[PDB]
Amino acid sequence: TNGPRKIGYWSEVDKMVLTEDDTSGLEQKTVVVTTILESPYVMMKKNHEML
Amino acid sequence: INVGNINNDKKDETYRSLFQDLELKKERRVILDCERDKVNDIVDQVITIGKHVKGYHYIIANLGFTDGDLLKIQFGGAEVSGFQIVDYDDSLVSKFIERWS
Amino acid sequence: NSIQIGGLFPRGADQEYSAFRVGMVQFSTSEFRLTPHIDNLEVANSFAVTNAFCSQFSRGVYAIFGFYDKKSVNTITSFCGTLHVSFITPSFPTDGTHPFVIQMRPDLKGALLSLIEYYQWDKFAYLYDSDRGLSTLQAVLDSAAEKKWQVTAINVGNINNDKKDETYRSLFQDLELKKERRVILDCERDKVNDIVDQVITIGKHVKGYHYIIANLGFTDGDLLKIQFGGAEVSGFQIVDYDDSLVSKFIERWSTLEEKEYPGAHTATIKYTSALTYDAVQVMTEAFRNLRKQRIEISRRGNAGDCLANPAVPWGQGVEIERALKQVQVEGLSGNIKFDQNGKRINYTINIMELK
Amino acid sequence: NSIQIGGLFPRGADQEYSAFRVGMVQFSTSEFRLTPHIDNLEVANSFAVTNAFCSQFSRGVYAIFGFYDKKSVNTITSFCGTLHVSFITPSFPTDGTHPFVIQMRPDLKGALLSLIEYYQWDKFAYLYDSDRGLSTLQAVLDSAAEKKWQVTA
Repeated sequence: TNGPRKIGYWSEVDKMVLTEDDTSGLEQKTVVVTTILESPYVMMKKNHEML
Repeated sequence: INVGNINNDKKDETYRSLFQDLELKKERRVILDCERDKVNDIVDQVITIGKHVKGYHYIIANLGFTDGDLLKIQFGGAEVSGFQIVDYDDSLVSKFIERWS
Repeated sequence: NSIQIGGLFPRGADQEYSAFRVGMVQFSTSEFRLTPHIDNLEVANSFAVTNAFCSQFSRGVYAIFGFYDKKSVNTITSFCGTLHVSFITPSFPTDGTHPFVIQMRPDLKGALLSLIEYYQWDKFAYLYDSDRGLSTLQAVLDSAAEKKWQVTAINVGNINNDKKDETYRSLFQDLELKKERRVILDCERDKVNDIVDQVITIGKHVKGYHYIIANLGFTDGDLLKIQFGGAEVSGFQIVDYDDSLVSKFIERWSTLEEKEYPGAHTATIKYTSALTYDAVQVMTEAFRNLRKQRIEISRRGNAGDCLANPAVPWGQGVEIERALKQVQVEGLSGNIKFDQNGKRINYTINIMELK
Repeated sequence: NSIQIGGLFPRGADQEYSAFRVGMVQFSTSEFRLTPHIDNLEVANSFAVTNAFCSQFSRGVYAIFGFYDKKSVNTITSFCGTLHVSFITPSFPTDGTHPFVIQMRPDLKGALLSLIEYYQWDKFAYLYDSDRGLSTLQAVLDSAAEKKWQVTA
């Protein structure tokens, strides 16, 4: 909305590299949730080390 | 889709028809691989048929992203992106642009 | 006979003044000769309206044509209400039943409420220009209680030209907090154009939005560019081009030279100009009725001073008002009749819509 | 020195006119004797207000003081905007930044709209009368649209 801006550059060797100034990057965040491991409310899955 | 041979004498409903056919597939992402003086005309028709709200996304596939009359789609909310070979951040370009303008 | 008539015209009323001259060319007659005197000062500046009025009053004109605005209207209505000089205008109806005001622009508020019913609206925005007067904002809000509507009224008038870009964006973005879709535009066409031009620029003319142009000039704006957006647009027009008399006029009108009648060289005419052309017919027809009834207009040329104290009414203005409010003719605005208040009755408005 | 002033009072304004007289008895001094040209005419009638205003101009008073109404304010602010005659009034504030009019009544809008937020109101009736300028109504309507209130005006 503020006007035409750079977001990256491209070259035959430098396949598309962004300028690390993308506003979209920040906005969407996530609440930190605190809890405690006790059954059956929160438990580690067998395959948790793959997740 | 070919858009070149739409003659200036009837370049009004043909562009509306063109996008109405795309609305059969409900297409949203569009590449405009056209010369500057045809990017303007299709962007102008893109507003007039209302298809520049957020949801659409046009890529201007030419080295003159800033050179067209870009402003009128800046606000509709459909993102627009493309390419430019000249970069006005360069001091030589800026000094040229002063000397040029 | 020759009849001296007054004229105050807003600066830039080129098509209205052209229509006034065309009306004179059409409705003049050898028996009695309406002879304008024209003054061109800012209608929004009540001093200028007052001074020009008193100048033309000192000229002894038997009636004044012109226009008024929400500021000067209280001068014109009150002076004429006192001085018995009939004032004929296409401007918006006075709220009060003021005598000696002959106001052509018919009641829109009743038609507006009926159309809002017809679309079954309950929640909508209503954008008004403050400077035309809030009589229409009152009449919709009065019914919004009984009809349990949710009118989101917003002032859009005082947005200055220097910043009329971000503000219309901001205005509709605030409406997008409620996610309003139905919108009434209650503005002069010079402002309906600007807001529609911004409405397309912000993209809000896709399917879902629906605008009602609450003025008698639905076709007189730059309507074309929202015709294809996929939204719907509707409103009102007082002139109907289906009429043979209108069509014959429009040919006679559009064929004029734009040097002599600027803005007339078009197949369309502003309702203000149409009511002006109809006004010249009505003024002729009233004085015709006087001559039919052998009434004497013979107020002396030394009519006195507007500031004369004690106040000095004149008898013939009462007879002029009686005739004016009793004339019936066809015109561009269809059939006309007046009540004793000088407001129109037994008329019809053509409801228009943009397919 | 003696200094004629215009006095342009509504009929029935006795408690303000008495306060004008008592004010004159308090503040006046022989050095510059403010001398009211009083007029008592229908303030809602623009003809009488204009006629008296012209008469008080025609006696060359250095200032005019009086009250006006939503009918006549379009005359006073325009005459004072032209003849540069300074008009002092406590009647309802004019919306425009009109020169040569002095209005002693403060702007209510911000204080009322603040009280609504202090009361944390969100749905209220707004009964109003036209004859003090609809500036108050417009400000609650605009704020209610922004603050997502409802108003039964």
